Amino acid sequence: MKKLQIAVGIIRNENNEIFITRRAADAHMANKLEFPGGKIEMGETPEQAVVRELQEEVGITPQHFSLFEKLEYEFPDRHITLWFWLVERWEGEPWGKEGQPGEWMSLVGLNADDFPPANEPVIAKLKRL
Ligand SMILES: Nc1nc2c([nH]c(=O)n2[C@H]2C[C@H](O)[C@@H](COP(=O)(O)O)O2)c(=O)[nH]1
Ligand SMILES: OC[C@H]1O[C@@](CO)(O[C@H]2O[C@H](CO)[C@@H](O)[C@H](O)[C@H]2O)[C@@H](O)[C@@H]1O
Ligand SMILES: [Mn+2]
Ligand code: NA
Repeated sequence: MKKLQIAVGIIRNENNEIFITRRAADAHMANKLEFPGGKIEMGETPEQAVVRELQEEVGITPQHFSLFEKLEYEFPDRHITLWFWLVERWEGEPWGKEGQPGEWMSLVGLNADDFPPANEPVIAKLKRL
């Protein structure tokens, strides 16, 4: 079974809102809300991966970020390890740089059902902040 290491950024502004994108209709976890992120490539670290992925997907460079959660999830056809980085400082303004929907969402209003099931404990822990 496919095994993947995924790095994602929880992009939180000063108003307790998170920058959330929506996955394509033909992707794994299609139409789900998501933290921007992607696969950690050979020869790059989890910290380098979250920087690169956020630069590619939403056009910001995260800085002074921290590991919020690391967890593993077994999907029906793949196993992934998710590295959830809390990003509270960055250069740039996040946008749909890859043409994907993106918008700021209040932390209190997040609905874990809208995200891949792997995100359930992370969304709960975020609302604990
Ligand atoms: N980018 C991103 N991927 C996620 C999240 N939660 C989650 O289970 N995934 C899974 C979906 C995909 O199988 C994989 C991400 O790979 P791509 O972003 O390259 O599609 O990780 C998330 O919050 N953000
Ligand atoms: O692993 C993140 C963790 O490390 C600290 C230092 O203790 O931050 C360092 O690592 C981050 C990821 O590369 C950098 O963004 C940061 O600048 C660097 O100091 C903690 O702040 C953080 O919890
Ligand atoms: Mn991605
Ligand atoms: Na990507």
